[PDB]
Amino acid sequence: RIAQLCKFIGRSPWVFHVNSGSCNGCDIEIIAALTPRYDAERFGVKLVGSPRHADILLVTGPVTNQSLERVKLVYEQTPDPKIVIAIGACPTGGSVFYESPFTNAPLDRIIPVDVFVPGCPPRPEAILHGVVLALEKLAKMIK
Amino acid sequence: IVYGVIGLILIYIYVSVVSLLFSGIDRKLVARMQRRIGPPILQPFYDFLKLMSKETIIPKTANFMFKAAPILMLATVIALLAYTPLGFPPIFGTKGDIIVFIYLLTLADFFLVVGVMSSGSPYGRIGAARGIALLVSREPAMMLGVFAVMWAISKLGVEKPFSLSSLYEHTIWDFGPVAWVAGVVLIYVFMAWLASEIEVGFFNIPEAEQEIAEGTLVEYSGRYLGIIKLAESIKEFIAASLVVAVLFPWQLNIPGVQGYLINLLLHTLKVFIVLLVSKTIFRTITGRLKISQAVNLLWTRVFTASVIGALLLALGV
Amino acid sequence: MFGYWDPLYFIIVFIIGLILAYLLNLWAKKSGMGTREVGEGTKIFISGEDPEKVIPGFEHLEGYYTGRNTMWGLVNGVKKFFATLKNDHTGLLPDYVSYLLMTTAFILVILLLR
Amino acid sequence: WLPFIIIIPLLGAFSMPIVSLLKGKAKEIWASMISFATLIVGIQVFREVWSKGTIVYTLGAPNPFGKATFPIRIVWEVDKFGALMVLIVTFVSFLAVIYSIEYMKHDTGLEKFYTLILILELGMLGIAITGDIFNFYVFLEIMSIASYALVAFRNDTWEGIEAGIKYMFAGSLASSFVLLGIALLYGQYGTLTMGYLAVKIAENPTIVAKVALALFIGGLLFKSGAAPVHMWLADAHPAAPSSISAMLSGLVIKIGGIYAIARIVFSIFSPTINLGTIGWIIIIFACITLIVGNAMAVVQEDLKRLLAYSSVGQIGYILLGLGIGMVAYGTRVGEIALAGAIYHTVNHALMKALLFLVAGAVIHEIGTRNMNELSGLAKTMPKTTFAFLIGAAAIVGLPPLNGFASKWLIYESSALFNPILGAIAVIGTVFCTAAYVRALFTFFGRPSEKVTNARDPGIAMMLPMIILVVTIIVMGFFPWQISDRIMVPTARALWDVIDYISSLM
Ligand code: SF4
Repeated sequence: RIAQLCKFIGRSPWVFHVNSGSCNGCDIEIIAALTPRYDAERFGVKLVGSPRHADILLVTGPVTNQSLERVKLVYEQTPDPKIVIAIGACPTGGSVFYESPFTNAPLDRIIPVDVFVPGCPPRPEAILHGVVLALEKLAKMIK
Repeated sequence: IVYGVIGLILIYIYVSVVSLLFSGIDRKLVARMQRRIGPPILQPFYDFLKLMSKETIIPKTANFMFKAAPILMLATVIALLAYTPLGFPPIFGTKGDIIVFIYLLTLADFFLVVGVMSSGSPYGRIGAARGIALLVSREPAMMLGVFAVMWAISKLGVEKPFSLSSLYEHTIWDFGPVAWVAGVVLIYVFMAWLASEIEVGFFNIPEAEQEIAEGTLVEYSGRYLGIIKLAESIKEFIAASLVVAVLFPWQLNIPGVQGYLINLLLHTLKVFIVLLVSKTIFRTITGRLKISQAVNLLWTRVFTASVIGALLLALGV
Repeated sequence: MFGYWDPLYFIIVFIIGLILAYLLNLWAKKSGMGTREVGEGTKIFISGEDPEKVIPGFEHLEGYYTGRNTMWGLVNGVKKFFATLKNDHTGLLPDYVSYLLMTTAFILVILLLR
Repeated sequence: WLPFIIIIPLLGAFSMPIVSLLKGKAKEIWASMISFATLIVGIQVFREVWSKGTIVYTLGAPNPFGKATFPIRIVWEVDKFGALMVLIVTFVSFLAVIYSIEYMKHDTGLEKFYTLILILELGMLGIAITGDIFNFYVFLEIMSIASYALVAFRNDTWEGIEAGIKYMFAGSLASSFVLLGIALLYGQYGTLTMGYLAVKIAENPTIVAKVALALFIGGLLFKSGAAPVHMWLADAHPAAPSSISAMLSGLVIKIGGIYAIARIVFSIFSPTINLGTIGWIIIIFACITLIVGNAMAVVQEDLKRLLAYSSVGQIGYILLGLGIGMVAYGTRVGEIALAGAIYHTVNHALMKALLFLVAGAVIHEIGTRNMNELSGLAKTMPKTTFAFLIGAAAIVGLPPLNGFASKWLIYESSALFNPILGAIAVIGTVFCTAAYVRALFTFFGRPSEKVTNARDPGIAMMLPMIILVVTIIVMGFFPWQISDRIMVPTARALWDVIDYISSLM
């Protein structure tokens, strides 16, 4: 069901990050992991503008009540094989917002996450390490 | 007749190899111009295969043209390859065959707009009425230049007038001192048309900007996206081949059954040198403009220079 | 205009182009996954078919195929042309009769002289 | 083998009220058969005239001469150009009779309908077949009377008896100028025919011979879409059943209005008068008609009124070609335009019949004339919209279809003649492209709330579409073969008057 011609997406992933109520600390790290000092285009990643194209979602922020259907709505429209990488210490159970009537924490109880990266916020090398680890999982899953 | 099928298959396979490789060299040069390693050279030959890999999505409100316009686009590009000057005179070039070229170079973009607009949600409806305004606005600028040069190379004598096989007989550059000014005015209008047809630079309007970065092709998702990203690259090669055919064809004579391929390589090198200025430099050096400012520039500072060039070159013969 | 049999080669190269371009999908449907049918348009993902929190979509567009103005000195003359021609067609029977009467007189006066 | 084009429609028309006493559905299956036999007889008379000769025929004695030296009886002359009108009027008539079985069956009293629609294609053969000058008036009157009686048929609607009055009270005046011309042209010369009158017109020119031409042409220009007098068509097309407008935009405009001008200028009134005057008189109306017809064909909001104003702008091409084809006599320039204005009649009849039958199906299914409310019609009615797409691409002319080579001739003729009229033509062909592109973008959209519950028509409303599309595609593979074997020798035998009046003798 994963058939065979998908070794190539391990050499060309396209990303699209889904903000749901962050405080813009990790969104800088998504953007600054593509500038000339921490360069990432040499692997092939390419910030794309619509969820039809992409195959790695890149969810940040604690899931705020108003943005709860949107996260469940943009998960169908990405096509097949795709992974989900959760970045930060607020998809992993909130950080300081674990006790609100508005933030339903960890992102695992909404959609099936694959790789978590702790930190607040993570340095941009940790994001590269996370995407390499998830991509070698999906290379294992092919064979 | 059957010897006109072998060329149409083999030249298609050649151009489909070369065009993506030129795109890869272009992305490498643009990456090095701003302190970056950049992707490896044959990077589009992976992106093509992974776009053919995935699962195509059809929306619930979609016509029979959503699944059938990215066939007709590639079909009228492959059928256009048989009329283009690849360095040797083309295969099906008869006495007409300029208006067939202009018609089929117009018609592919209309198939693209009809394929985008034939869907549901009105991001495609706003991303299509911005397309056809720029389509109408950029094709009286090339018709005057090409009709003036095709009329003017027919005074000194040829047997297939108004045909692209007649453009290797005699060029602009031997009409005397006044033609040297029409040469640079015509270099201006042809570089402007070539930048505004493949849509990069100032004129990067209906591709990666639907109100921010949504684009026109916000909807095509699987196989269809791979076919469209192939067809636009073949059209990139075709338009620049026209530009190097009109401006300066200087090929070798070299009779034999292998002078064809030597002239083919020399034409490929001239295509590379013409893209290297326009696409790479003009993309790196200048951002977008607008749509209401991209219309009043092609009717004021490009179409005017075509009239000046055509009138001044008419006063040379 | 062009050739004598030349409009018959155009169909040949066009059909061989469609055969190659359809053969490519016939290959690429086999290798790779199938399709499915979702609907929201991937277009401002907040709402697909909802009712009201603030105002929302379903304000559909008519035929407006113009979003540009050349020298912005031609649209006024075009509208001043279409206005008079639009309200010429009144719909009264003496208009019909007077038009064919003056047409007959015009052709008669020209044919008498030369 | 050529009385049988008048015998069979009379036998179908005069025998319909005695076969409607079978009170079932025989009243249609008799009409379809009796309209089908005329197609066979039309093909055979086309083959017989293109084999050899310019055949005359005489009703009575075997010769049109008694013990005298001038014609007595009524003579028929069916030279190469009348044969195309006989061949194309017996084709769209069949395809529009077998059409309306499923359309026009919610309504009442369709026993008179089929005999009127059989009279239509009876009073339109006899204009082509004839060679007498008074017989022309009766056969122009039959067509006009039954076309008055088919427009105002649905009498209970708000404006079906509003188009009928407008067409009636002006057509019944324009069809009496012709009778005053015949009354004023009898008493001066003395004979009543079309071959021997061109002999008598040559010796003694009179002021009568020009008075009886001025209002004669001014009358026949009302049965067209000529430019000051084009208003009855614009509201006679939305107020009609769709089987009528397919046989009124394509045929009755270009039998009683173009063919008649061509015949009574090129054969009677042309050994004496300069053709160069009548050329510049016709060509002014050809240039008003383009702009007036295709300028307000882009401000519309209705669906059938769009097609009504697009079928008056295609008449300007025909008048321009037929006008340039007179100020230049036998040469190369003014010969390829008269050849370029015959081929456009048969192409325009085919594509406009195809483009009205599809609008009939759409307007029958959901019931709203407005084109702004319905959008995304191709989501739930695909085959209909594809037929519309081919029929819209064929008008402006795209080179794989047949509308290209029919219009390249008028382009190169008007460009080699004078370079102003070519610019007029290019303006007139920009505006129609704008109109059909706009109406095309209204149909590929999101499915609106008034469309979603819809289907396709049956088989007998779908079978004419297939034959028309196959005809105008395979007719487009061979454009420059059919423009040298048929329609250059057709147009060379229009100014060939000496053989006309010599084969009468
Ligand atoms: S994960 Fe931490 S650094 Fe990132 S948005 Fe949340 S609180 Fe801020």
